[PDB]
Amino acid sequence: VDRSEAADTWWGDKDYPPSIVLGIGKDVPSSIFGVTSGLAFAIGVYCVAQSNLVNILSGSTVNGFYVAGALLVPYSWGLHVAAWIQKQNGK
Amino acid sequence: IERGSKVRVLRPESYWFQECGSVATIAKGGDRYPVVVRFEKVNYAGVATNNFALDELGEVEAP
Amino acid sequence: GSVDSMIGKYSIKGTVYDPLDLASKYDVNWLREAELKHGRVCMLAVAGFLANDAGWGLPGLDIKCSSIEAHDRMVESGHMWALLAVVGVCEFLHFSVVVPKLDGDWGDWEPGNYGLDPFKLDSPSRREAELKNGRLAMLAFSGLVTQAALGHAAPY
Amino acid sequence: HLIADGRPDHAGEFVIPAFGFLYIAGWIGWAGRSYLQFSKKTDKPNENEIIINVPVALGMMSGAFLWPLAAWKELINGQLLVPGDEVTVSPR
Amino acid sequence: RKPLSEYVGASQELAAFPGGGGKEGAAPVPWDPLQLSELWKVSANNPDVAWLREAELKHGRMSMLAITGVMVQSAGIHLPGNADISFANADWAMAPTTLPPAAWGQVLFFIGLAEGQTSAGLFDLWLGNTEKREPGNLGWGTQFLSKDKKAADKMRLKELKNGRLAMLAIMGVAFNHVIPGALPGCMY
Amino acid sequence: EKSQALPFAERPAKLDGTLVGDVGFDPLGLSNILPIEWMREAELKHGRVCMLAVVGYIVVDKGLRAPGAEKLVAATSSFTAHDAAVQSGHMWALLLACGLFEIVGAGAIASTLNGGDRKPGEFALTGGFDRDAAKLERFKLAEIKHSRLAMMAFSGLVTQDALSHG
Amino acid sequence: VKSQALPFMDAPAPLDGSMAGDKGFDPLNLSGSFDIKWMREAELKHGRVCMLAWVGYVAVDNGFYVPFAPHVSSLAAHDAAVKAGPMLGLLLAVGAIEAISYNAIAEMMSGETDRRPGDFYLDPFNLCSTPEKLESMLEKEISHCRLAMFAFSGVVTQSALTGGAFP
Ligand code: CLA
Ligand SMILES: CC(=O)O[C@H]1CC(C)(C)C(=C=C/C(C)=C/C=C/C(C)=C/C=C/C=C(C)/C=C/C=C(\C)C(=O)C[C@@]23O[C@]2(C)C[C@@H](O)CC3(C)C)[C@](C)(O)C1
Ligand SMILES: CC1=C(C#C/C(C)=C/C=C/C(C)=C/C=C/C=C(C)/C=C/C=C(C)/C=C/[C@@]23O[C@]2(C)C[C@@H](O)CC3(C)C)C(C)(C)C[C@H](O)C1
Repeated sequence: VDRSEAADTWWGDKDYPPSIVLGIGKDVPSSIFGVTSGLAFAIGVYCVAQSNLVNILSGSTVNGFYVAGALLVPYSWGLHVAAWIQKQNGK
Repeated sequence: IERGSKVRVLRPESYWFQECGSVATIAKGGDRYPVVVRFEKVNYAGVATNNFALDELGEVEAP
Repeated sequence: GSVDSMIGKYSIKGTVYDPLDLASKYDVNWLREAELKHGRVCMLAVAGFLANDAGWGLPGLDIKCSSIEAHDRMVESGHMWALLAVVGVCEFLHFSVVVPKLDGDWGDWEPGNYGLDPFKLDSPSRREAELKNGRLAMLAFSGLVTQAALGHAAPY
Repeated sequence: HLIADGRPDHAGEFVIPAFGFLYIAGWIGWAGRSYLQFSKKTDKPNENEIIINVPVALGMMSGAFLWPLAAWKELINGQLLVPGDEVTVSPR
Repeated sequence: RKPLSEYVGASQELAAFPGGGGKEGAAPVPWDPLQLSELWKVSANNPDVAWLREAELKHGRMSMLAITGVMVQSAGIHLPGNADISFANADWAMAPTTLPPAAWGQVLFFIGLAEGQTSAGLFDLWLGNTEKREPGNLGWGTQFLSKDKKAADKMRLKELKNGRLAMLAIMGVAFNHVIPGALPGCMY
Repeated sequence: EKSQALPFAERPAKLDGTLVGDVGFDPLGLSNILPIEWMREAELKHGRVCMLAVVGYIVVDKGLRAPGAEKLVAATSSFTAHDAAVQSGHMWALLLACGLFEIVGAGAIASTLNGGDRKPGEFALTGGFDRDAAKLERFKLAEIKHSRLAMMAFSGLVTQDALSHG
Repeated sequence: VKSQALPFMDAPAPLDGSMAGDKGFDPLNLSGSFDIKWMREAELKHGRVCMLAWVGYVAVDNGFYVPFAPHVSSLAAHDAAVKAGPMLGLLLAVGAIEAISYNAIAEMMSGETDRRPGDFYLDPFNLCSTPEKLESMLEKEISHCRLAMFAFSGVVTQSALTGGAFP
């Protein structure tokens, strides 16, 4: 990326971001964003609880699937901010 | 703005920037800074007077 | 909405019984509605007190107890919870119809007219009898509970 | 060893002395500010700054006892914090 | 911005004396010794009276549900149970400490969803812009408000008074549960 | 004016007779809060689920079994067939089929909420009965009445079977 | 338009009869949601992998082997080949092609090249000469891609379930 090849993403004069900030997901609807964010939050919190709260983590018990699903919790935050942005942009 | 009026200085480099001063004299033609604003807050040099243009002053109270 | 244009005055003398002048201090339609509901509840309550003390049956029931101390034991058993649920549903319907109306405009609801008229037994004299019997039921049930809770029981 | 963590068992170590000092320092600053507000309107504020008008200075010092209500009143009326659009500022 | 005087919060209890002039539970003027409603004039950082009323109604509603829960739970009333869950606990402070997480995990996260889905334009309320949002008007059962202005104001005033009273009650029991001896004569 | 089902209670704002089976019955006013198309799709779905559920319950209780279901080793009272079938793992097949159809259901409800003009519950699965619009309206009102009956019918059936514990 | 295979709704915007195998089947708007060139390349890649997977699974289960093989059923053949080693060599060999595919996808989606998804210009005998041949073979390829996806899913699930013979 250079100075020239960069989208006009400033939105200080407006009430919501342009959808272009979402990049590859600039067209996925707010419904999909919200549903995926909710599923991601539920699955990730389930994974974290099953990994460290319901069970005690250890060298012989660390689970790759739970570890990977934990990363869906921040993805859930991003998806919910995205859902709000697309709802405000009208998609 | 008007002689005997209280005017807020808007010159960025002034010691009295965003502060009030009493206008004592406005000159005719000539001077690029016709207004003569008199203050009571001496600057670092010690002077309490300076010449300003009409655009560098904003009236707050009239005579 | 005034006490004067209502059924339930003194029968023979015809005057309104409001010595303390409480009709003007609150929505008169609310007064009529709550009077009718209190009278009906106390009619049912004194009838049920008399029946349960008599030992009149209760279809499908298990336990036998005197009505004075029946409340705690049926609460423990769990029938009064179901009675509470049914009463709550009915009184939530009455909530929905009446509350949006206190200190307001009773659109047409005639205080006390729940439309529960399948047999077509409505009449003005019967409304007067309803009110009088309800009030006397209130006083009589007061006497019943106060006397039963102090020993004295049976026919009292 | 004085325990300054906010537990009320050890309030007397810091919390009560802290409130006492805060009240006293507020009294001091309010007396100073109110006397300055008086002096700025005097015909010779520069000379009043050196030569204190003691009869009214005593009055301001006495009246600063109720500073928390007086400062709140000036805050609400908007006569405490001058708008910054009216304070000298150096060229950024 | 809409001033405090147009809000349904006046209480006759404060203006209850010779010359008070209050009627129908409402004083002629609102109560604000520390003029926190009018603090927005000093700066926009503060919330407007719209936000303050929203927060007041939220606190009142939560406190009323809270004190009702405290009373009923301490009275011994409890729900049915299974081998997984037991709702039998009189201490209202540790009652949630002793029920399965789905239980309190469904209380939370649904309170969390509703508080957040109903909240739209609350920052406009902070900036005192009630263009399409009445404070406290989540839309839950708004049909039961009387169409008459007088009756509607009376009902909202009753709500506000009960909320304030329950906030005082719930915090009294809280502040005598912790720091014992705050509220004298408290049952809990 | 006043509700057809509740002449003492005012008509809800949204309920106006556009949706078949409307008699203005909504004391709680949840219609005014939720979109209404979602609600009527939910009503159709609940109705269809309970309509099929009553038939499945009665045929399984009577003695009818599916091809090979005799080895599912249920108590044959349906009452346990749920536990037996999830233990045997065949209800996961039902879950997969229902999710396969519910992907399309989500797409369809999203379409009609977006503006596709699909009526709620429409899926073009008609058995050649969309020939006449009046007949289609009559059948839709039949389906909604049967739904309203079948929800409570299944409720009563399962509750009575549970009280029997047979 | 009003979609085929869902005759009670309309196909999402990308589906307009532009590409092969466009039966108007995308109820969730999941290709109007994200660029359909990536979707088509993913579909094609899945299909090719599953074609090769099914035919290799069937061949190994029937008895087709290499000059040095563990000579094991195709289910455990993964573990046997990994423990032997050459599976990792296959990983490197396909990783080279996949890095070149990273490049190709980037140019195709950016617009530096007019590349169709899943088009590496592998045409030794010019079997797609005229456009009619092009769409006919693309249609056949996509139909086989989907069918082989299903075929390998069924084969591998059934084999992991019962552990029986070829079928
Ligand atoms: C009239 C009293 C007065 C008041 C109301 C304030 C107020 C303030 N000063 Mg202080 N200041 C004062 C006098 C006063 N100053 C004097 C005389 C000096 C010169 C030594 C300073 C030097 C000074 C500095 C260098 C700084 C402040 C700062 C501040 C701020 C923080 C408070 C603090 O930490 O004070 C600190 C207090 C002192 C350093 C000593 C104060 C001196 C005495 C004890 C008080 C004067 C009382 C006066 C004699 C009263 C006469 C009234 C009577 C006739 C009725 C605040 C705006 C700080 C700031 O900008 O924060 C944002 C900061 O950096 N002040
Ligand atoms: C859902 C839907 O669609 O529609 C619904 C939604 C909608 C609109 C919200 C509806 C509503 C209204 C609802 C739900 C209202 C609920 C109201 C509720 C729950 C109100 C409690 C008050 C409690 C107080 C004031 C307690 C004081 C307590 C005090 C002052 C005490 O002294 C307590 C005490 O402990 C101390 C401090 C000392 C101890 O010694 C013991 C005692 C006991 C003395 C409708 C109409 O239902 C329709
Ligand atoms: C007022 C009011 C309401 C209310 C109310 C409340 C709280 C209502 C409560 C009602 C309740 C609790 C009603 C119980 C009845 C029990 C019966 C009929 C038992 C008969 C039992 C009989 C006749 C027994 C007979 C026998 O013993 C005999 C004689 C001799 C034996 O040989 C045979 C047997 C054993 C069988 C509404 C309506 C809900 C809403 C409205 O808004 C306001």
